[PDB]
Order: sequence, then structure tokens, then C-alpha cells
Amino acid sequence: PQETLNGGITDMLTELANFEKNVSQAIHKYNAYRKAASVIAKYPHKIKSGAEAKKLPGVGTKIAEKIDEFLATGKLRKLEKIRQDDTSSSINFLTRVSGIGPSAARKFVDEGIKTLEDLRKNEDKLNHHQRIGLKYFGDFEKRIPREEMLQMQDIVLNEVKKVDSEYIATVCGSFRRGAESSGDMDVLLTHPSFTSESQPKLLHQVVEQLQKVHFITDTLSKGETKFMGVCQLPSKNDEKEYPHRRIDIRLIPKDQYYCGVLYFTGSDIFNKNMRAHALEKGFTINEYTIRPLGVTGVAGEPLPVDSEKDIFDYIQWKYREPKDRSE
DNA sequence: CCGACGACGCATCAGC
DNA sequence: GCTGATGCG
DNA sequence: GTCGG
Ligand code: NA
Ligand code: NA
Repeated sequence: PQETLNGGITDMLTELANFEKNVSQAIHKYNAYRKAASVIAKYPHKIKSGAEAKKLPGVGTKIAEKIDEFLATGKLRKLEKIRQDDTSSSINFLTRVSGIGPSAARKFVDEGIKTLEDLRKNEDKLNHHQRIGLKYFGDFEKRIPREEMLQMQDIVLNEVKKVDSEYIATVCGSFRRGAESSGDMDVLLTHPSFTSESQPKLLHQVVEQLQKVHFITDTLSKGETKFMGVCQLPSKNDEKEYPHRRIDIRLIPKDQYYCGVLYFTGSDIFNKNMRAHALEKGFTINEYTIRPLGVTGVAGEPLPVDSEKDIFDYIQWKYREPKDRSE
């Protein structure tokens, strides 16, 4: 549905969501508003009243009332007020820095630190993650065109294979589903020597190599199984440099790899459905394993999984291409 | 009425 | 110093 | 804030 249909309503609900998360620290209200915004955004009719919207799942009495106020007046008094509230709008803004969450944003604003300029003047008050989030503030808010994601994938797969040709690497997320753009890069990594029953350095050796070839530029966090950092494609001598991009790399045991690839490929709606179907078939699926459920509901040992298809076969579902996992 | 609403890796804090 | 809690994503 | 046991 065109954004002109209910974009006013959905924009209002998304703004209310952000204030719940970042200012009121009410995460379940943030998700309530997002859920409302999503079901309205997919509604293929320009809404005429709150009662109409309340028929939708996730829209209740309070949001119906707000929609009535918005349709009648073109705005929402409470949103107008918080928008111009210097403290609340500054707290909400600062959480756009990666590493600054609601608690840090509140603490900063409490001591007069309200803008990117104020953060730049107060480096010693920022931790390592927050300094990187500030350094790449604008780059991190840009989307990644699919052509750049392919070039990024070219580098990851080549360097991974270079370290050890027995590594297996898969770039998941919307990109694997075919998306024309991405917000970041999610790489899932495994190695036949790493199973749930049985090296460190498996992840470090890959991160190191990507740093040696100057693809990974910064690290946000790094442990034995999860890396979160920054990468950047090489710029042709003489062309504008590519923005810096967020990349995550996860090391997963081989016997849990394809469960992980399935989960992190998504979509979220699709996983909810598959997990719903799996239950009504006698199986429980999480990001790690698929396990059978006994007649009293006791989950048994995880079942062998050697491919994505294996998971579909267990639950009597035809294999769906990532391209067809929108829901 | 009133609890669920995602679990978890990593960085860093709070407490001992 | 070690252990658990909290923040963040 | 919404849903539902
Ligand atoms: Na409803
Ligand atoms: Na943030």
C-alpha cells in the first residue's frame, strides 16, 4: 500500500514508539506501537476512523482514540508537545548513536550533553562502542545497495576460504532473501572442527584476515563466537569512498549451523509461521535446534540437521527458497 | 484482572 | 581480583 | 498498549 494511504497514522505511531523506547524506557509499549504501525502499514485502505483500525490485531482502544484525534485535527497534542520538549527530544535523538541506548542518552542529557557536537567535545565520557557510533553516525544510517552487498560478500567469502578452505560462510538477512538493499551485513560462519560437543581462534583468524586486507576497519565487540564491527569496501583510486558499514560475524557449531542460517535469513514473520507449524507437527524449532515434542510436551534430543531442507522435511513442509520467505 | 510481550553474547558496571 | 547485573544490540 | 488466559 502506498505510503500516502496511512503514512500520517503510521509515522505518528512510529514516533510514539521511539519515545516509549528511548524516553519512557517502556520497551513493550515501543513494540505495541510498532506492531500497530506495521498492521496499519499493510492495510490496503485509507483508514476513516479509529473504530475501523481497531478491527486490526494490535490496534486497541488507545490507538483508535489517537487515530481519531489525528484524522480530525491532523496532529496529536501529546506528540506535538513531546516533539518540542528539549530534554525528551534530545534523549530520543542521542539514541541514534550506536552504543547510546536509553540509559546512556538520559545520563548524557542530564549533564547537558544533548547534541552530536556535545558528544564530540566529551570523548572521554564515551565508551569504545559509542565513540565508533559517533564517528560513523551518518554512514551507519545509510542503507547498503545490493550491488555493494555483493562486492562485500565477494570479499568475505574469498578471505574466509583463504584462511581455511573448510570454513563455511553464509551472508543471511534480507540480502539472502533477495532484498535490493540492506541495513548491515550478517555473516554466519562454521567449520567442521567446531560442533556442540567439540577451537578458539576459529572466529579470530577470520576477523584478523579481514583486518589484514583492510576490509574490517573497527571493532565494536569481539569474543570467541560473536564479532560486531565496521567494514568498508575499497575505493577506486579517484572515486568517492564508500561509507563505512556495520558487519556482524557469528561462529556457530556445525550441527547447529543450518538452524542458524534458517533463523537469521528470516523473515521474522516467516519464522513465526514456521515455528507455529512445527509445533502443530510435534516439533520445537529455535535458532539452534529442532527437537521432537513427546505426548506430554517434553522436548527430546535435538534432531540431526545437515541442510536447511532437512528442517523443512522434519515438519512436512516443501522447501521454500529464501526469496519466498517474506512470510 | 493482570502477566507476557525473545534469548543471549559481549562490554562494562556494581558489589563483594 | 571474582561474580552477577545491567545496558546494548 | 494490546492481547488473552
Ligand atoms: Na484490534
Ligand atoms: Na543507540
